[PDB]
Amino acid sequence: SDVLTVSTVNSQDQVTQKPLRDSVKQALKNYFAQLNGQDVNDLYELVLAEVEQPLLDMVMQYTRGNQTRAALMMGINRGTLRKKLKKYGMN
Amino acid sequence: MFEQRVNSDVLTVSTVNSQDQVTQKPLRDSVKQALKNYFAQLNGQDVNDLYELVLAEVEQPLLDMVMQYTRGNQTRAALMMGINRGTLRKKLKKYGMN
DNA sequence: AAATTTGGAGGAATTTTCTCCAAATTT
DNA sequence: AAATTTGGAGAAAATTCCTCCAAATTT
Repeated sequence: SDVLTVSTVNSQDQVTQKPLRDSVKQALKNYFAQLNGQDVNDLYELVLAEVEQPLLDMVMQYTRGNQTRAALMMGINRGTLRKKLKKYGMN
Repeated sequence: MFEQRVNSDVLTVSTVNSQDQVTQKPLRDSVKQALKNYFAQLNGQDVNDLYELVLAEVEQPLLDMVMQYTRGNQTRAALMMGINRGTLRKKLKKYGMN
């Protein structure tokens, strides 16, 4: 039922999927824990960049550099894709 | 006195390595592996919503945590996320968290 | 009581999508 | 040679942000 999962291992060396949202959640819990009442300012751009970069990279790999197919897959505009690629210096 | 913390080591996840040691790896890698498994479990089908898929998959925990952190306070949450309060309410509604 | 938050307007600012085109590139 | 892709326009559609305001809630 969960299309986006990652692989985990337990103490008995058994491997098991878990939703990406669990990773995101753990990472954030850790983030909020490490800072002690320090102020957060741009958390959305932070995470969004942290997630957009490997996405673009993997979809660009899957379509062997074909931006149009990448854009079709992702469900965004070819221009938007171009913009995002520019943003993270992947061109 | 202050060691450089790279952007990729700001949001990290505990992992286990070939010497059974617990180490923090970037969230990037989690996203990368999830996507790699998604592609691998595709076997030639057409996709048209991958961005929305990932974005939902990532927005939901973010809103969950930021709402827990601010104790339900949408204004603080909006202020630390760096988005408008109306946008935040929109998103919260979208995922039934309002 | 005073300060802050909320829910929601109307409208401006920004972003994304759409429809082109011609040059470049792949097939 | 034919088909596809790329880069980039200008305009439409859509989303986000801004600026309020009275009621509701918290301090």
